[PDB]
Amino acid sequence: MMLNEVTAVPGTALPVAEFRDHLRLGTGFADLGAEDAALLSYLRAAIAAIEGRTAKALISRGFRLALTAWRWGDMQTLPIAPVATVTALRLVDAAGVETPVAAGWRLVPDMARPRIEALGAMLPMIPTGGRVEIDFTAGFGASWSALPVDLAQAVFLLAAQYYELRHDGAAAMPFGVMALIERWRTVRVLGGRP
Amino acid sequence: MMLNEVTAVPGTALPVAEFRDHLRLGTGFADLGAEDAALLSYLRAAIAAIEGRTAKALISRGFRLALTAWRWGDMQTLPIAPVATVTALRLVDAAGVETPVAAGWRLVPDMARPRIEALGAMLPMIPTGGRVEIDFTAGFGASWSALPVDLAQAVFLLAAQYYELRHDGAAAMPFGVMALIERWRTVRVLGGRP
Amino acid sequence: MMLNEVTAVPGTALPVAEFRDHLRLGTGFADLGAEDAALLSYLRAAIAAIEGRTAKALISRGFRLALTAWRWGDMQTLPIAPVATVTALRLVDAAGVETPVAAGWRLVPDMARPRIEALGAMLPMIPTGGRVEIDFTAGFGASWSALPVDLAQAVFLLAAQYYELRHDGAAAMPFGVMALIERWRTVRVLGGRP
Amino acid sequence: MMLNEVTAVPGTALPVAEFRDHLRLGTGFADLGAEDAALLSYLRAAIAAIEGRTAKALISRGFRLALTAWRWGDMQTLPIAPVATVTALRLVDAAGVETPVAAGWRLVPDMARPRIEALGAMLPMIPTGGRVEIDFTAGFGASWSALPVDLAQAVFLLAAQYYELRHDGAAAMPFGVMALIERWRTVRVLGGRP
Amino acid sequence: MMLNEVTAVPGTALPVAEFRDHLRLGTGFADLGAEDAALLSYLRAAIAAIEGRTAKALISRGFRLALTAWRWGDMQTLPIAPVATVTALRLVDAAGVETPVAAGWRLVPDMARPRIEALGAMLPMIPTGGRVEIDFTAGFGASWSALPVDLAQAVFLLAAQYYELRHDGAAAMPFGVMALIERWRTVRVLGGRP
Amino acid sequence: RPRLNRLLVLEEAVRVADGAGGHRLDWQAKGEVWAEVTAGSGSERAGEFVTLASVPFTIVVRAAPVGAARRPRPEQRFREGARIFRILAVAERDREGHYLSCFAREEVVA
Amino acid sequence: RPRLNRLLVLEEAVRVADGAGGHRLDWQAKGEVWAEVTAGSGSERAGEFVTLASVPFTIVVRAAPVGAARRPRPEQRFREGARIFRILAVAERDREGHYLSCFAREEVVA
Repeated sequence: MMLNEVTAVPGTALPVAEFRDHLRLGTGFADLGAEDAALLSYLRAAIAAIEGRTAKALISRGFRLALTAWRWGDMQTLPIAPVATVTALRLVDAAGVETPVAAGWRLVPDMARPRIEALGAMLPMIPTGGRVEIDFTAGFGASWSALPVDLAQAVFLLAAQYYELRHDGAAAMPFGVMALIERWRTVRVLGGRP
Repeated sequence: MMLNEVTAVPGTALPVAEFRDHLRLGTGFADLGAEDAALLSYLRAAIAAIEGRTAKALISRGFRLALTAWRWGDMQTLPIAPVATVTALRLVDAAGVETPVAAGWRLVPDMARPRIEALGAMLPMIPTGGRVEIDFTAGFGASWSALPVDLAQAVFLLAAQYYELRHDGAAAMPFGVMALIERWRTVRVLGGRP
Repeated sequence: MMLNEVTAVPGTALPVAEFRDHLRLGTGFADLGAEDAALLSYLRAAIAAIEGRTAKALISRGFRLALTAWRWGDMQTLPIAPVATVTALRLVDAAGVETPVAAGWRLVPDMARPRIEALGAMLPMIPTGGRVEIDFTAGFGASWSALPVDLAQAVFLLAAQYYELRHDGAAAMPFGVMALIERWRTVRVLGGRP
Repeated sequence: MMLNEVTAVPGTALPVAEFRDHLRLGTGFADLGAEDAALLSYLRAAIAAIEGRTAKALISRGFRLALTAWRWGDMQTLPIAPVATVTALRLVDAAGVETPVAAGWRLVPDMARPRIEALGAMLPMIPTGGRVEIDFTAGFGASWSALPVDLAQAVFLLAAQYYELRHDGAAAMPFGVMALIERWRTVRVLGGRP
Repeated sequence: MMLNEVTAVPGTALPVAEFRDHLRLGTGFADLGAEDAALLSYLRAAIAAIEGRTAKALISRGFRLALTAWRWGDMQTLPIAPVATVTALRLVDAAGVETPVAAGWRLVPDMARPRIEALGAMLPMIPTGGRVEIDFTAGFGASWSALPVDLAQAVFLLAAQYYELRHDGAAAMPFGVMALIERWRTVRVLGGRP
Repeated sequence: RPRLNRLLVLEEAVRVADGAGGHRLDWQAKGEVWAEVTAGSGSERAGEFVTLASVPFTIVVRAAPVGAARRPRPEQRFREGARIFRILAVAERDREGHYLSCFAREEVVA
Repeated sequence: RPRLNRLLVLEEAVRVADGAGGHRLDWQAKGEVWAEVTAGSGSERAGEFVTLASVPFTIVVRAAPVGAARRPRPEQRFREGARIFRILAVAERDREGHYLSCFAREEVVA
């Protein structure tokens, strides 16, 4: 299960022009001077901190989930939560014949537990040694405006914090960064065999 | 159970001209509009924070509840609480055909339990491998004036906070943000099977 | 059980001219400058915070209590506590024939547990699917002067607080807001089946 | 059991000219009357706070106790404690006819238990579906001078507080507001059936 | 048991001329300016706070103790403790014939438990409905000089406190107000049936 | 919050103008206020030919709108018996606006 | 962080130049700000021939870029009714830059 991203964000999809406004608009020094491409490097650091704590995706990037054995008999919960439209469930063998499948499975979308959940009880078996591989597109929307705005504010509360102070310096807000994230974290209570 | 929104709020329905009165910006300046691009960026970021802590809606935008298997045999409690006039339980098929169904389902309005209970003792069945999306418009009212005012104040107590401090900087009221929210949260005590 | 208000307050019933005097009269800067219609927007936010914590009504607005099944056999405690004179107990059926009833029930008024408490043991049964619906007028009096003055002071102690400080900023009084409310809260000890 | 007031206090019976001596406003100014509209607004807000914490009355205004079923077979303890000369136990009927009844009921005066015990071992019966309102004038005296002075001081310690701080701002005396009230509160230890 | 005072203090019996000396004599601003009749209104508030905590009387006012049933068979402890000379034990009937008694009882005076303690075992029985009524004069002496001076100092330590600070403001003395009162409080350990 | 304990007879002078342009002061009394008087560090100060003894005396009264009789303007002076407190300025001590700081001298000739 | 409670009518004078080089001020009103006004230690100050009564009055408003209408420049003055607060300087009180300290006088002639 490597789960590398196929493509990253373009960078032009990120709200750098809007984050300059969350940094100092309506109150402030002026527009002031901010290294523009620096401000893009703190948004990518705040999204990747909230993509990890929430297990969401937020920009709808393309993924590739290549894992060896199916965990359940049929279920296969996908980790990156807001999903849409499996690109392909191609199945490579130990030599690399890469024979895709086009039926036998129906992705059941959900923000809680996205699944693969094949038809009946038969999910495509794995060639011995030949890892299965699932390409999917997971996230809310293509642009920044399609996001839930409370989750978008948790990026701006966090990316501004990485802008305002560089090293790990000390400094309880009601809806802080942490309180806006907790309704998007994954609540799991299984430590068991299934 | 995906629960996305069909349409967002218009933005013109948000009280930006009244939120500006709240935040004590200024009365008779000739500029008066340098903050309009950001004030509604914090009102949408504070409503969406209270829409998740309360599971309420507040602007009565249209929703789409795309789910596959019914949670209980007949009930199907909807997540977004203040509802009215469920439009369509169009029953999609395994692939393609979408047939809207009158189906003999009712709607039990409540702020706590917005059920969709069926009258024929069984909701319309679900084609195996197909979803059942429900279009419904849920919220208090169309404009800002139709809200409960204490919940409207909890947006103004919260979006004023995001306007006054940008990053997560720490800084006890009788009826604060939290104490106004708590009569609108969902009080549940079931972790069971049914 | 939706329990939406039929009509809100007129706004001219609220003591905006008196609340300006509780804000700064006899001591102060002068009458000073206060956005008049802003001060009306904090009284409606402080009343709606005390209408929720006390489950009272305070202005004698008109209500509509539309619920599906009777909870007890005959009792039906009304939530909004100070009531007077059920407008109508019209009974709609699943299609909307809206056949009112005019006898069989006698509202027993009380600030503690207002009831419907039908005659004998027969309370009007519900058409299957056809929600029952009760319109009533609940509250103390039509004007602001008919209120208990300790509850009116809890509005002025609270609406001034929303005027004096905007965001959720930190700041134990003997009869504060909370101590004036507690003799109007509903004291319930039932978590049971009846 | 509703317990509303027939008439309020006249306002001219309140010691506004002595409360002004308490608060140290000023002695010989030519204005002398800019606070009269607000000083009795805090005296009525502090009496009504102590009328609820003590269940006393303090001005001997007339009450109306409209109730339906008797609390105990014969006793019927009245809520507002210092009573004298219960006027009328007029027994209304199911609808309309109001017949005042001498009825052979007595009145047992007490500051703690102001009973209305009946002498014929059963109070006058209640027409099923009809209330039994009791007019009685309960309080210490007609004017302000007939009060117990420590309870009169507890109004002046409290209404001076509302005059000096407007919103709920936090700020230990031997006989404070609370320690003067506590010999006038009702000490009860029954949560039972009788 | 109403126990209203027949007559209050005259006001001229109170040491207003001496309390001005306890306020500022020998050290101070000058005699200064104090609203004379204000200083009488704080002595009556400090005596009535110590008349309640000690259950003493301190000025020897006239009382009227009108209670329905005798508690014991013969004892009848009087509440206001330092007593002398029952004025009359007149006995009214349910109609008001008011037939006094002149023998059968011997008041046994005591600062701890003043009694009525009739002769033998027969204390005057009560006409059914006709409350018994006892008029007595309770207190130390007619003038202020006849008091125990430690109890008089507890008035001056308390009445000066109500003069020095008006609202309920915060501020452990060895013999404070509370330590001078505790040898005059009533020490009771009965919560029982007799 | 201040504990008000002194009675200060507020005094305002009517200005009868003379022929040369200079007004003549009368210092007719005005109504009495209640105040606290907090001393400052005092020392004697060289007057004209008088070795005047002065102390700062921040006096705190309650507030009013500026067009009211109860405001001490800095025109006016306080007087407790025969101790005249001049008013240097009035400055609205409290945050909510309930109390006014005044500023005094008590210049006794000494 | 400051609790803003007063309404101060900000005022900027247009400078109609006279023939000699000196501008003539008008003090036309500008839009109103919200501010807190914190007093300082006040005492009367010797003017020209006037015994002017002054108090320091650090006024705190919200901020703006320097080329905006909402910035109080030290050219301008505040005015609450008839109490003109001059502006000595503006100094950007907050660390993040949300609030501006102003500096006032309130020189009443007294």
